[PDB]
This record gives sequence, structure tokens and C-alpha cells, in this order.
Amino acid sequence: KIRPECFELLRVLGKGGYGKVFQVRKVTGANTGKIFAMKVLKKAMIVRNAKDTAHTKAERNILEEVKHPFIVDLIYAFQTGGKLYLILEYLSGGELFMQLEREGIFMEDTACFYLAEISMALGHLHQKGIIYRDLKPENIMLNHQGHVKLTDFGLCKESIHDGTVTHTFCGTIEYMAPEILMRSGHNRAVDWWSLGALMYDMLTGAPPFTGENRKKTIDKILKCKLNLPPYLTQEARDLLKKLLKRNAASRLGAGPGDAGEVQAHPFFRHINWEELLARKVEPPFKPL
Ligand SMILES: C[C@H]1CCc2nc3ccccc3c(C(=O)O[C@@H](C)C(=O)Nc3ccc(S(N)(=O)=O)cc3)c2C1
Ligand SMILES: [Zn+2]
Repeated sequence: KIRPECFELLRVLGKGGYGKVFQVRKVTGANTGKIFAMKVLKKAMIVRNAKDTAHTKAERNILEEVKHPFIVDLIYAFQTGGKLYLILEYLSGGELFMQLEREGIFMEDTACFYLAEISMALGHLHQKGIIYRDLKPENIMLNHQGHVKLTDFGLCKESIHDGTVTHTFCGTIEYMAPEILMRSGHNRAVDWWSLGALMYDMLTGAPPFTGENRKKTIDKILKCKLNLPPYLTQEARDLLKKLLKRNAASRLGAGPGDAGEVQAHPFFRHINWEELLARKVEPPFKPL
């Protein structure tokens, strides 16, 4: 039986309205000294709300079922009378957000690497019927080697919330597909839109539809009038056009082929998917 006492707390990694994440090491037994991130949620913050409760369960079920290098690993999960615990792998490589800040613009080959790894994560989730929605730089962490890990499948991580009913829009909404902001119904095609907004951000320095404020930004995303700057490679331009389509069903990846359709695009012509998935490819950025 794994218990909170099995872990020594080393620092606070983050906190919000529902709980905290601690860095921990295992105190005794197997992997005595192995470092983890420990997410601790307060049941009382959650159990009163049918939505947040379902959301919580969904997180654990997803992270329990997922077995994939480019998605954050769930090692143990247990609960006490008042708290839910998730022992996760610790991601030392920080945020991809912190990488875009330094670089400003990624070189094509660097963007291509990350977009490729993310696409395999998305393919993994989608064949499981899971829709990410929240693809954005703050959500993409790196492990110690420098590979991608998708995070944030659970309760809202923000300190400032949008409205009093939902947490769907609390983050930046710059990478979110128009049909979600439209509430016109959506499916896995939103992740391929988001992949495009992220790709655009990597290669231009800012997401494709940003305005002076939030309302102006939403208006731009909805209007969806894409201007591709002339310095983008022919391959990136072509992929960006096909990802950032307002009509969901027309997006690359929206087809029955999903991630395979996107991975087959010339923008990824140099990618060896077998060696990428097996983490044999050297990352452009190396934290340690
Ligand atoms: C998920 C782990 C995985 C490894 C990791 N590894 C980290 C390594 C270094 C620094 C932070 C790490 C975090 C981390 O804590 O991420 C932040 C952004 C975070 O999770 N904030 C947060 C979490 C929960 C809540 S809530 N809903 O309880 O109120 C609010 C804010 C992490 C996070
Ligand atoms: Zn929120």
C-alpha cells in the first residue's frame, strides 16, 4: 500500500484552487530516492461539483490508460479521507513555452521535431477516443533528455478564472479551435487546428490570430483569415494552410487517417517515426 508518508517533499512545483504539486523522492523500498512530481488534490474542493468530480476521474482514467513516451506518466494513484494523490513523472526540462521565449522563432528543423513528437501523442490519444483541446506551449513540457510530454488532462491550473460556470476557457485561447469558441460541436479535429496554431507560433514568433485584447483575439480566431508570412518554407506554408482551416472536416488529420494523414505531409519528410517514438532522435534542446 502506497501512502503519502512514502514520499519526502522537496519543493512546491505549483498550486491552484484545487490543490498543489510537490517535487518528492521515495523514502524507502524500490527506487529509494527516485524523484517524482506529486499532485495533491483536496476532495472538498472537488466533491461538491459534479463537473469537477467527473473531470478529476477522467484525468486519472486517461493517465492510467495512456502508455506513451510523449505523454506524462502516472506511476501511482491513491487517496486519503480528504485528498487525492497522483504520483507522476517529474519533468525537469521545463515548458516548451520557456523555449519559444528564448528562441523567439524556432528553426524549421527544431519546430518539425517537436510538432512530430506531439503528433504521435495526439494520435495515441485520438485512437483511444480522447481529445486534447488544450494544446498550447505552457502545456507542453520536456523531460530531462528534452523530449515532449503533454500534460494538463485534469482540473484548471489557472489562478484567474473566466466566468463562474466553466474552466474550458481559463487559459490563453490563442491555440483553441474556432468551433470550440463557437460552441458548435467539435471532435478530434480541434487538436489538428491547435497543432497548426502552435506551429505558426513556433515559426513566426506569435500565434496566428492574436489581438490587443481577448475579445479581439476571439474575433480573429472566429474570422479565421490566415496570413502566411513569405519567409515560411513551401512545406510549412502548405501544412499551415491545411491545419488552420475553419471548416473542421477540411483539416488535415480530420480524415479517417487522423495523425497518419498529418505525419505523411512533406513538412515531416525527414522524420523517422520508428526512431522518433523510440526516442532515438536527438532533441534540439537539452535541459541538462
Ligand atoms: C502535472 C505535473 C507533472 C510534472 C511536473 N513537473 C514540473 C517540473 C518543474 C516545475 C513544475 C512542474 C510541474 C508543475 O507543477 O506544473 C505546473 C504548471 C502545475 O502543475 N500547476 C498546477 C497544478 C495543479 C493545480 S490544481 N488543479 O490542483 O489547483 C494548479 C496548478 C509538473 C506538473
Ligand atoms: Zn479556471
